[PDB]
Amino acid sequence: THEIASLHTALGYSSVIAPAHVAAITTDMGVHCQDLFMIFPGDAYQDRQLHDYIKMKAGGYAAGVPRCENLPGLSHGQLATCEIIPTPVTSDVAYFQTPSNPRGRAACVVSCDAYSNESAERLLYDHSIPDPAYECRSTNNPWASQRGSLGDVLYNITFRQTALPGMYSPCRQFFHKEDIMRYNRGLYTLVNEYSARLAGAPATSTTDLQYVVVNGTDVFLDQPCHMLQEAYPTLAASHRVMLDEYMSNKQTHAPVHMGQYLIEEVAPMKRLLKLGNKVVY
Amino acid sequence: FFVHPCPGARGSYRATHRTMVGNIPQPLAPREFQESRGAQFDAVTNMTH
Amino acid sequence: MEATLEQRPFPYLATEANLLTQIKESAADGLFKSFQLLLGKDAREGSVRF
Amino acid sequence: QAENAARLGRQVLGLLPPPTHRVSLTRGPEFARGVRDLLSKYAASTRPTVGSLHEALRQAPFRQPTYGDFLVYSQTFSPQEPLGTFLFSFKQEDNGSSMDMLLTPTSLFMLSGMEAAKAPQTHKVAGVWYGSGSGLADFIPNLSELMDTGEFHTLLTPVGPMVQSVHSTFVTKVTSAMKGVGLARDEPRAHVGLTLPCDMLVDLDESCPMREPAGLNVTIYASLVYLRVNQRPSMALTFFQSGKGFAEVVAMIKDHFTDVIRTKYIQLRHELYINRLVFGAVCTLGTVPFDSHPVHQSLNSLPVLVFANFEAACGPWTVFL
Amino acid sequence: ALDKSIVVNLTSRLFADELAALQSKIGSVLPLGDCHRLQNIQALGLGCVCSRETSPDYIQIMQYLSKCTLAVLEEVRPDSLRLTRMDPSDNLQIKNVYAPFFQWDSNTQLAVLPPLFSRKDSTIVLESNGFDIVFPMVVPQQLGHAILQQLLVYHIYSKISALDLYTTNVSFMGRTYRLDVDNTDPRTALRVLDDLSMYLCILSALVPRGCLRLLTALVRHDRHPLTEVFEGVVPDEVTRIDLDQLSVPDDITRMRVMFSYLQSLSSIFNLGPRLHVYAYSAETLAASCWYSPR
Amino acid sequence: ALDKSIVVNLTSRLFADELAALQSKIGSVLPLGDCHRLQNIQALGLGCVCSRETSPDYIQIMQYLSKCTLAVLEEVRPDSLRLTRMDPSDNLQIKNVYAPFFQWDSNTQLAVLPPLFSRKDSTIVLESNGFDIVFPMVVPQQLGHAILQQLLVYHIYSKISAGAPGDVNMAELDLYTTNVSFMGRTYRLDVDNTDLRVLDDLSMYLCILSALVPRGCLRLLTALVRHDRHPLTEVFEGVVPDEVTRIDLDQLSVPDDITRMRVMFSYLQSLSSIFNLGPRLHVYAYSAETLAASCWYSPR
Amino acid sequence: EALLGVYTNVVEFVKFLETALAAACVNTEFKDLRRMIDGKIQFKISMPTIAHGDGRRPNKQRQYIVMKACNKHHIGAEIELAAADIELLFAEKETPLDFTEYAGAIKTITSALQFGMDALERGLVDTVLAVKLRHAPPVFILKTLGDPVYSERGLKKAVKSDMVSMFKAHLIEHSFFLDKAELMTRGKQYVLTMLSDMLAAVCEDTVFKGVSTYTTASGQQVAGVLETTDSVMRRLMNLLGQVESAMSGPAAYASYVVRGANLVTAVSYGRAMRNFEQFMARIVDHPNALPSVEGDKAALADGHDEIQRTRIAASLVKIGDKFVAIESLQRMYNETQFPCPLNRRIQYTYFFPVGLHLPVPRYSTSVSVRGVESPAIQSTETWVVNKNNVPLC
Amino acid sequence: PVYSERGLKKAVKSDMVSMFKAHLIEHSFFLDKAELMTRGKQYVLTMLS
Repeated sequence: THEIASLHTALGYSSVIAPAHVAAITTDMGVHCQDLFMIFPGDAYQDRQLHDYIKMKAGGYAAGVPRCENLPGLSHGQLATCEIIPTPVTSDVAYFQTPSNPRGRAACVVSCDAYSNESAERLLYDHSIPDPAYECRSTNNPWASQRGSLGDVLYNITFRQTALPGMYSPCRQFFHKEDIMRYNRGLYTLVNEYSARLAGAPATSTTDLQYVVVNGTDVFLDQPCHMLQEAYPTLAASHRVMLDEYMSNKQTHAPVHMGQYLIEEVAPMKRLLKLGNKVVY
Repeated sequence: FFVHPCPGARGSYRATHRTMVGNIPQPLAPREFQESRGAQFDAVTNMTH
Repeated sequence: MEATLEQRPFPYLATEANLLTQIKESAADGLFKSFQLLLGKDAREGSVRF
Repeated sequence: QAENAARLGRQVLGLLPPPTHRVSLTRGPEFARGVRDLLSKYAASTRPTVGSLHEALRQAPFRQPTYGDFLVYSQTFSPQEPLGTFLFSFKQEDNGSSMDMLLTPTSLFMLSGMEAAKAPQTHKVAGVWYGSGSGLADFIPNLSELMDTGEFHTLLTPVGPMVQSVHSTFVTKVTSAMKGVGLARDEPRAHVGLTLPCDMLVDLDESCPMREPAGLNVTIYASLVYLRVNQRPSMALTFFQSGKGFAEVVAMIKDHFTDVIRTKYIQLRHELYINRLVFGAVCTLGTVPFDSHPVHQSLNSLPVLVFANFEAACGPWTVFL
Repeated sequence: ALDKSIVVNLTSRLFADELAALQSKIGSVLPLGDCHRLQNIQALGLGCVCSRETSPDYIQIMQYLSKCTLAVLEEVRPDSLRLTRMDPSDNLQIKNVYAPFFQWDSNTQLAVLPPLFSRKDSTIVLESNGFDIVFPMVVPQQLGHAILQQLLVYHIYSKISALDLYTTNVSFMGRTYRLDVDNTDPRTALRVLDDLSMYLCILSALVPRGCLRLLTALVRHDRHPLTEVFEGVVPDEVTRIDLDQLSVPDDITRMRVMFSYLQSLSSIFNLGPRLHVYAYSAETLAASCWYSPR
Repeated sequence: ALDKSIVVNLTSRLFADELAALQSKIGSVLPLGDCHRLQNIQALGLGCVCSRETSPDYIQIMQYLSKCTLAVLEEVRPDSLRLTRMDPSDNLQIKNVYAPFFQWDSNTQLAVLPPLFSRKDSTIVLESNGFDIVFPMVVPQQLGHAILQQLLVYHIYSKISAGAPGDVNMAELDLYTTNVSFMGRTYRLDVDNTDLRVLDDLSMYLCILSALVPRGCLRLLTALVRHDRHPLTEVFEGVVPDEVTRIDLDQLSVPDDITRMRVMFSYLQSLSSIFNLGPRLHVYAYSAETLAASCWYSPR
Repeated sequence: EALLGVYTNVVEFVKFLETALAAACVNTEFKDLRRMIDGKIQFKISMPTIAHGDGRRPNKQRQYIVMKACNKHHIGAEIELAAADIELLFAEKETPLDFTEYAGAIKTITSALQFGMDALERGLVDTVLAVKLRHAPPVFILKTLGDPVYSERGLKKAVKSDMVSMFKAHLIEHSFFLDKAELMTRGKQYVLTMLSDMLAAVCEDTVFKGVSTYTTASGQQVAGVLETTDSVMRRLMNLLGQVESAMSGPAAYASYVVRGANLVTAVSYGRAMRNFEQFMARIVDHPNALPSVEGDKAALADGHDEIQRTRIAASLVKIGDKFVAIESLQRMYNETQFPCPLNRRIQYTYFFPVGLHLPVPRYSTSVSVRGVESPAIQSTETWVVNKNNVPLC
Repeated sequence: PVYSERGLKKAVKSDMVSMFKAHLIEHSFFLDKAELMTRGKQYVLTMLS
């Protein structure tokens, strides 16, 4: 045994970490969706004559590391998850290029006063107040940010641990009421939590799927989507065309057509897209 | 959704499911949209008017 | 601060006059408040810490 | 740093198990003059000089219990404990590779659903340590069924006290101890005793004057009773303590769970189920030197006993009825 | 390491009468009530429960025996006795004396028992002090069980009568002996017989139907060694219970609870402690052993 | 400062085929009726009780199990073995070689049982001395009380088939009895189509109980009728069967019910003595890929 | 057949005092953490103000009181020893075979003893580098706060979100600055402006600033240590020199002895001072002397004037004027199949739509597409370019 | 060593496989590709080292 008393002498931030060199994207930016038959297996339909139809039409551990039986190998890195929020047909594309929330209302709590429950709740789940982002619309949808909405029915729920390993869900990061109201404090204390502590239920590392993490003796992850409370967009094109017009000419890009559109990616990392050999930074 | 009370008591939160697609109200599915769905619908099963 | 008993290992001093009359009865029936017992192996100098 | 190798040779070569007494022949009559720990009487001189009794102090018997390192889902084992609690190991299936579940005495109250009409003291206590009950029943959905047929007590292997805890938010490290008297990790030259909650203990020695002799021993016993509340299965842990030998205690425990038996067997009077006739069993946990005293303690409120010099000799369940 | 010795102070100088029987049992076993070096006489005998003016029963005496520590004599000095002490795990020298003399060997199996054949023999009285000393009686466990077998017989048949070739004789290969029953308390033997309905009637409920049918295949034409209790006659009960057609998994769960309660019948047919003997001589009657509080 | 080492000398050297079968294990459990340091081979097996010429039995092992002294192999030299004595509350290392292979678990409880299985799976026959050495069957206690459980059921229904085979269907027998479901795991034993006979005397006992035992409670119910008679035992009229309460003590004469009620309790103790367990060792820590354990002995 | 050698591996001893981390700590030898509960630190911060003749209520002076603690830690190494070794350690030593068996078994235990030292010397490195990251902000929560121009006012609702839209101005552009440092036109003067941004924005405030701790050759100044991996260090050895490669550090530690009148308050009371003699000269020996700088350095230096200097070698580079040392903490981890704690793993989220609609006055800003034009179509899919650059529906 | 020291699991093996390609397409034929580079004669020296 050997025991150390370490101390912080001066009252200045004397230890700065900086993300410098990217080495390896691991989690695929894949398309694989997440299936609530493995998150809520405790429920089913009332008639088993019909529940035995849908699971047919749609769809454990090993040495201390989680491992699904139905994939004996990947090729494109750790297979990510994808999630489902019903959204109105008349939502607006101009919301979607901007780093914002998957909710309707924005949710940056740091702007509110310290130690206020009511003054911090009025950002999230009210509607007489407009958005802090827009002002004509007061919420992008009252189907994922109404106080009782499906953005709350799905993911208010704290992580129920189970002997079977649960899988990660990124929409909990933006919907969980209690974890967001932890950031009520003044922002000097919000520095000192961001370094040493860790939030509720982040994703794994070196697995097959995106499980829940339960070890803490190895985890290193520092995700800043906890703190700043936004979600970046990447590429999409509702027809095949606008990917080609994205990579043919970037300056005279066509962002919107009658029925089709595009979102340019805005992310702290920037890659080299390589369809063929044309290169978009 | 709708809200109604018992006679002489507090209000309740009782619900229905909108069954057909047309029971989605207009500002979630405008009349130009629902018309443009039937034209996609027309060119799959190929009914000829 | 309510200054109470402490078991820290002082350099105690002892008088001449005895005290030991009626003590086994009196300390068991509240002669003085905040009394501390000693039962064999506990009767030693407490471990100092600070 | 050259003197650092001394202190790892002082406290190491001096701390070794005593070797087997093996001496070659041809020196002669020497093999008796290494034998010291058999010698038990000493020269009681005029004044006891510590330089004259040092050999009666340097010698010692060979006392060392065994530690067992565990892993914990950090929900089952509450982030604080009074460091001397009692444990189990509810093992069902080799789920991962380094996976384990433990049970405190307050938790097994919470997993059960037994009422404050049997235990009105720690019901208020454990409500802040854990959830409303369903925080722990998520790990085992079999608790509606393992309690029906009474097969629950076959899976609890008792462990004993606690020694060391290295606690995090996600993984809780628990270093327990079997066979008993384990050195702490805060302070050397300490001995971590055992503690139990006052609600769960029921003692058996207290009587009118009216005579019973003592011994070297008093043997802390554990129990379980698969009773039924709200027409639902629900266990009943109690404790037992007596230095009275194993013969009496099974006859004595029926003087304790007396009225509970007369309530239940009216229910299965009208229906027969052979899986239901089991009632509960008795464990065995270790020995305490009788003539020792439990000092009361306090928490947030909660009275908790203590026992010094507990050693932990385990034992299995035997179904009394 | 340790000392294991109990000296006993005494308040009257011994006669030549009360030296005589103590010198006979110079190495033997007697329990005592405490754990001290020095000790007064009223704990040494077993006679704080087996007195004269009372009407003692041996079940309470045996129940008393599992509590107490146990000890072996060393000397009889005229001032004062001298004993040695039995730890949980210890290697000693024991040397039997007791009167209906059996024979031991290596790997034998002992049990400390009350005096069950002669109170007049086993209890010498010290009239110089007045308080007598009662001795226990070490027996191999085959007969150590068999007397407790025979004791619980007797208290049944005395009450329903409210003969002596049957009720009070512990049989053994070589000698058939005679118990000492005239004035016993039937109530701590009532309590043991209270718990037996709490087993013997519960085992009557889940009687496996498959194990019943084997008896008609056994006693009706097939003399076996130990089945001569039935004397080649079926009882009336088995003719009445076996109306069912058998089924395998029904006699699994029946045979589990049947298997579980019979692990608990030890808790009523207990012994005291045990003495697993690893070495034995014949020409000295010396023996070494290890105690077990059990 | 105590010492313990049990060397077993031999008369004949071992063959090159036998020693490889004895290097297959290096640490196991042997009953060993000794306290000396030098010992002849006629005790380290179970052939002192369970051998070829006399028929094997199951009490006399279980009597000999709790009576005896366990020991652990350390080394097999060609001349001689080297066992290690097992102190009460000792601490050492154990591997398994046992047939069939029951996978362990750390922090479990172990009993020591006889081999009632296949003889090729059980023992190692020496031809260097013509004398068998037999190993005990080291199983955890819940599995050991379950592997006995349905085999004891399996042996009783065999004798019904030889008397009248129209009562037990073997498909109903070979499905519910030779299957062990514990730790969520399945196992499958040897059906033994050679002829079994180890567990026959329990089936000689427990079936002779089942006419004696429910006959026995009616006399005990009318025994000590008082107002001291214990209040819990009023309840157990509801448990006793309706047919049992229609038996007279008339036909069985008073000199015969003596010979019942001694023989009644005699089997009820000696069957408790073997169902209550044998000498044991608890294992606290364990790894699967090495098969090495960590034990502490618990005598009895 | 033939043996051609038994080849060995002797691990070189890494002591914590002769690394390059010692510039980022202050090392004191200590006696009993099993006894000490806490260590209290009292800050007395005065604060002057301005007398100004505007129409304003003037302000009294101020005074600040700041509390600190210590941090408990535990380190555990686990030697195994085999029993056959332990027996013949005490052997009688009478045969000519024992001197290759006794001497061949003492090398099981003295190798395992020095194994126990090297697990300990990880704990001096790991548990510092863990805790130095437990108190570690990123860059963007420092620099927007390291501008005094924003904390001149209060932290009211205007200054709050004005920072929040600058945390993202630093996140989106200036993250992964070495990855952008290749495909920019400038290059070398982008890393230098990013790093010298980081360096002087660390509010050091360094209570031991007067103490001459770590000088280089020629009496110059060391102003801290940046600690990276090796794949980043090789990028920085080319962009930046290794100008001196020489420094000077302590040859020992600083003592903590409770001799004298420290012991009296230690036993009788709880508390116990530190430099109780110096604390005595302020109160009874020469009292009421006003606090000045030149009387601090003979007392603020614990022993750190008096530890004898030595010769320590590491990497040294000019950045602005502050010398910065660069480390290589991979040898402490990549030898032993443990992860390196510098290689953190950033996660994100990615917001993403599918299956939308647009209002009545549709249009086409377009270079050229002849294809989808009609309002009868309704797109019901999207496309994402993969990590490995394959568009998936 | 930055890649392998999680243990060669199922994911880490195949993320190496997509680096047997982004190094195969780009950094192959390092003499010939470094004659049509603007920088040129430094790309060879970095590939060698």
